[PDB]
Amino acid sequence: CVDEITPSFIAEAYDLLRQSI
Amino acid sequence: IDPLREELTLESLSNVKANSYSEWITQPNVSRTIARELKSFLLEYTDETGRSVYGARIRTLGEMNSESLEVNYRHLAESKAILALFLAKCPEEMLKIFDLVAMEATELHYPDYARIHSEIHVRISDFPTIYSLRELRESNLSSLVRVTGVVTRRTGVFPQLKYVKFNCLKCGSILGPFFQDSNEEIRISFCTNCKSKGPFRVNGEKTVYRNYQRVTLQEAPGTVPPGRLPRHREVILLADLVDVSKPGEEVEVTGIYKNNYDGNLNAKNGFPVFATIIEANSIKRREGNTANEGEEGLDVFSWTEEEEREFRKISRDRGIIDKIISSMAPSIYGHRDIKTAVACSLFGGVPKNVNGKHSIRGDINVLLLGDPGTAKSQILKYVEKTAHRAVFATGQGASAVGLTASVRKDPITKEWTLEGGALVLADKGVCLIDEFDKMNDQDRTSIHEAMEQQSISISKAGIVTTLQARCSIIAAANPNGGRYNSTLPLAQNVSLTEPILSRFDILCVVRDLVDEEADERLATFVVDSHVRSHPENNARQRRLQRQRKKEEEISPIPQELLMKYIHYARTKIYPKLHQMDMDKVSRVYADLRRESISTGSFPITVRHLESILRIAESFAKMRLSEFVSSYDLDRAIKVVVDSFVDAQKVSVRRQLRRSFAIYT
Amino acid sequence: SDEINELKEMVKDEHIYDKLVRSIAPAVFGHEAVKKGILLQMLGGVHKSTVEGIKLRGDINICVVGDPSTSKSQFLKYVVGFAPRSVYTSGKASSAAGLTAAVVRDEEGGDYTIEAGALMLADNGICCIDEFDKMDISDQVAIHEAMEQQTISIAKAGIHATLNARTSILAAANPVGGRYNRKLSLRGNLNMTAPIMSRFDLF
DNA sequence: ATCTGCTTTGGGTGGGTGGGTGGGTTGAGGCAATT
DNA sequence: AGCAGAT
Ligand SMILES: Nc1ncnc2c1ncn2[C@@H]1O[C@H](COP(=O)(O)OP(=O)(O)OP(=O)(O)O)[C@@H](O)[C@H]1O
Ligand SMILES: Nc1ncnc2c1ncn2[C@@H]1O[C@H](COP(=O)(O)OP(=O)(O)O)[C@@H](O)[C@H]1O
Ligand SMILES: [Mg+2]
Ligand SMILES: [Mg+2]
Ligand SMILES: [Zn+2]
Repeated sequence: CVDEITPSFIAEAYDLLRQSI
Repeated sequence: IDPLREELTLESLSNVKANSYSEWITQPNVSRTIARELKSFLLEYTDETGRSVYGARIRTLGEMNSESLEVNYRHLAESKAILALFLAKCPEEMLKIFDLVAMEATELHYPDYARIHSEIHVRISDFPTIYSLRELRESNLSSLVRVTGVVTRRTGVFPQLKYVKFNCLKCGSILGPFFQDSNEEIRISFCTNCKSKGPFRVNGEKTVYRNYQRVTLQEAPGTVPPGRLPRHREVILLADLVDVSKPGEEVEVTGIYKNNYDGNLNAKNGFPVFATIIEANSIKRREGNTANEGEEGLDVFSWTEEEEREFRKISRDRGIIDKIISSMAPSIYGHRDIKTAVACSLFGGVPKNVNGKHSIRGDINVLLLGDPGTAKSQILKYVEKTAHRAVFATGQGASAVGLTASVRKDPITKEWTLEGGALVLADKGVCLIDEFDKMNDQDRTSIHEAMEQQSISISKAGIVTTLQARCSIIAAANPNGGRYNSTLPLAQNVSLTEPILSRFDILCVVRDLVDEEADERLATFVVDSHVRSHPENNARQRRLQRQRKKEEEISPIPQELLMKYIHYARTKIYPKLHQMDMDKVSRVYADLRRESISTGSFPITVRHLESILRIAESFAKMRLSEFVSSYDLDRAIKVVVDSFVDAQKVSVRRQLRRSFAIYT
Repeated sequence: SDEINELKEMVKDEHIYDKLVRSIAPAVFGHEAVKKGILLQMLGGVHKSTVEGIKLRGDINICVVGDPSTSKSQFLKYVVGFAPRSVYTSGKASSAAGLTAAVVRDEEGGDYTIEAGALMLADNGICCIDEFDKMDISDQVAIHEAMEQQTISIAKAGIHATLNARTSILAAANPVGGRYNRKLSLRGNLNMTAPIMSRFDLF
C-alpha cells in the first residue's frame, strides 16, 4: 500500500524472475 | 400589435407555463422565440479560434449539394442550455423548428438553394449520454437517446409517401393531405364533411416521396455480457440516411425512442405491451475505431476548409516524407523499416486502367516476419487505429469464407444470398492478419485472388458474381521454430510458398539480438513510455492541453491531424509518373532478378518491378504532390533493394550489400 | 467504521507483506514460494494505454509445474473460490468454444452466434486452466492474442468481432515425462513453445 | 325483426412493415466443427 | 353460409 516504487521492490521482482529460469 | 406575433425572452422561456414540455414548445410565441434563438446560435457561435463554425459548415453544405447540417450538442449546450434541455426531452418539435431555422440560415448564403433541396435536416453529433439496448426503459420514451450496436439486417430503399390524401368512398370528397408518421399508419375514421363510418379510399393527384429504410440493430459482441444473449431494436432511416450503414458494421445511432400499438404483440404476450423503435437522426461509424472514441463529430476523418489549407503547409516543408515515417507508432522504439513500410501501405499507390483493357493493382502489401517480442501485433493494432477502414483477423480465428464473401439462405425470403466478409469490409482499406503462419492452408489460399486482382469471384448456389476488394494486407508471421535462423535462406525459415510470397511488396525481417548498448536504449525508451502512459500522470481544455503536451514528446505530427491528412491524401491526390530514369529502374530490376536466381531466395517477378513504382507513387502522395519526382523513385528503389538485401543469409549478405551500394 | 480501523491496523503492521503470503490457501502446506506468486497475481499490475491507443498489459500470468499429487489443483481450487470473478476449466475443454470463443448457428435460417469460452467468461477475473499441456491446437494458437493483446479476433462466415479477454491465466501443467527431470531445463521438461513461455510472468 | 357485410377452410388466385412458441416437413447446398 | 352490426 505505497504509491511510489522504490528500488527495493525492483530488486525483489528481479529475484522472482531469476527463480523462474 | 397582433398577440400571435409577440415574443418572450430567454429567462422568460426557462420558466414553464404549461402542463407538458411539448405543449410549452408548440405555443406560437414560445415557438417564435425558440426559432429566433436557434437562428442567433447558428449565426453567432464562435469556437476558440473566433471564426463562425456553422457559417463555414453551411458554406460546405451548399458546396456539396447536401441536405444535412451537422450540429454539435456541446456547442448548443454551452451557448443555450435551456434549448439543449428542450431538444433532449422533446426532440420532435425542437428538431422541426431547428430544421426550419437551418433552412433559413442556409438560404442566407445561397439565396436560391430551395431549388436544389427543399428542406435541410439538422443532425445531432455528440449526445453526452450513451445507452445500451439493454438499458432502454419506459422513462426514455419520446426522448433523444444514443445507442450502439451491429447492423445485422437491412432492407432495400423504398420511396415512402410524405403526404397521404384520402377520398370518401360514398361522398367522394377528397380530404386534405396529412403528415405521415413513419412509425405507424395514419387512418381517418370520422369524416369532417360526409361524417360516414365507412372507409375512405386512398388516392392523390400528386404526391412527394421520400426514401425509407429499416435496419435491425443488435448489441455489439464487445458490450454484451459474456455468455448472454444480445438484445436488438429496429431503426428507421429516412431520406439522406439510407445506405449510410451496411450489414456487419458497428454504429452509433442518435434518434427518438418511440412506441406504438401492436395488436399481435398484445395477442402473444397477453398484456397491453407496445412496440418500440428508434427514429434515426444521425449515424456514426464505430467500426474499427475503438481507439478513436475521444473525438467529436459524426466523422473523425473529415476536414474543415481550414484544416486542409494547412494539411498543405505541413506538406510543402522539406522533410515531411520523414516526419510522417517518424509519427508511425511513436510508442515503438525502433524498427524504421517497418514504420516506412507501414506508412507506404497506408498511403498506397494509384490504380490504373490502361485503355480500359489492362488492370494494375495500386495498393501495397506488407509482411512482418520476426521474432517473438518484437512489437509486431502492436504495429498492426496501430495501423488498425489509423486506417479509414480496417479489419483485424487472427490466424485460426479466420476462415476461407469469413474473409472474402459467403453464401447463406435469407431467413425471410428463404432464397440464397451473398454476404460480405473481411476483405469486403476492408474495401479501400487494410486487412490486418496476425499469426499469419498459423492459419489453415485452405483459409490462407483464399486471399490469393483478392490480393492481386482486387476482386472476389463466387460461383455458388446459382449465384455467379464478382465483387470488389480493393484492400491492402499487412500480415505478421513467426518463422519456423519460433526464431529466425539467419544462417539459412528466407525460404527455409518460413512455410509459405512462392505464389503467396510474390504478392507481398515489402518483406520486413525482424531479429532480436542481445547488444548491450541496443538493450540499454530500448529499455530506457520502454520505461519512459510506461511512465508517460501512467493514468495518474476549462476542464476539457486543460485535459486536451496536457494530452497535447504528452503527445508532442514522441510524435512530430498530431495523431488526429495525421489521420485526417492520410485520408485527404488518399482521397484527393493521384500522382502520375511523367519524368523518370527508365534505365535506372530497368537496371535495378535486372540486378534483382539475377541475384534472386539463387535457390531459396526471396522470389522476384514483375510484381516487384511494379511494387517499386507503387512505392514511388505512395511517397509522392505523402507530399500531396501531383507528379512523382526523381527523389521519390530513388527512395522507393532504396526501400525495395534494402528489403531484398536484409533477407539474405549472413554468408552472402556482405557481398550483396557491396554489390547493391550504387542504388542505396 | 470498525472495518476501517481494522484496515489501518493491518497497514501499520511491519510484517504485513509476510503475513499476507502465509495467509493464502492455508489448506496447502509449505509452498510459500507459490503463494507469493498467487498473491501478486490477485493484486495485479497497473493497466496503461499509450497516448496513441496502444494498450500495455497489466495482468500477471503464472504457470505451476510439478509431479502428480503435489497440490497443484488445490491452488487453483482456492483461487476460483476466493477471487471475485474466475472460471475453473481444463486444457481438454468439453464445450465447443473451449478456452476461446466459437461460432454456433441454430437450425436452418438462424444466423451465426458467438458462444463464449473460458477466457471470455473470466473477463476482468482469473482464468484457471487445470492441464495447460493438453490444450487443443486451435486454442493453443488462439491463446497467443488473448494473453498479450487481451482480445479474441474471429472472422467467420457472416460474423466478425473482437471479443474482450482481459483475464489473468493461472495454469497448472504436468512434466512431459512422468516426473520432472532435474537434469533437463524447464524448456525440455515442458511441451510448451517459446512464444507462449515468454507470455508467462512467473514459473 | 330485417338489411348489410366479412371470412374461412388452410394455402401461395393474401402475403413478407406479423412472424416461426399459429400449422402447413423433405430435398439440396454451404459452412463450421469434427475428423 | 354463419354470425356481428346499424336502422
Ligand atoms: N503440500 C500439500 N499440502 C497439503 N495437502 C497436500 C499437499 N500435497 C498434496 N496434498 C493433498 O493431496 C491431495 C491430492 O492432491 P491433488 O490431486 O490436489 O494434487 P495435484 O497436484 O493437483 O494433482 P495432479 O497433478 O494429479 O492433477 C489434495 O487433496 C491435498 O489434500
Ligand atoms: N521496439 C519496441 N519498442 C517498444 N515496445 C516494444 C518493442 N518491442 C517489444 N515491445 C513491447 O512488447 C509488447 C508487445 O509484444 P507483441 O508485439 O505483442 O509480441 P509479438 O511480436 O509476438 O506480437 C508491448 O508491450 C511492447 O511495449
Ligand atoms: Mg503477435
Ligand atoms: Mg491436479
Ligand atoms: Zn366525406
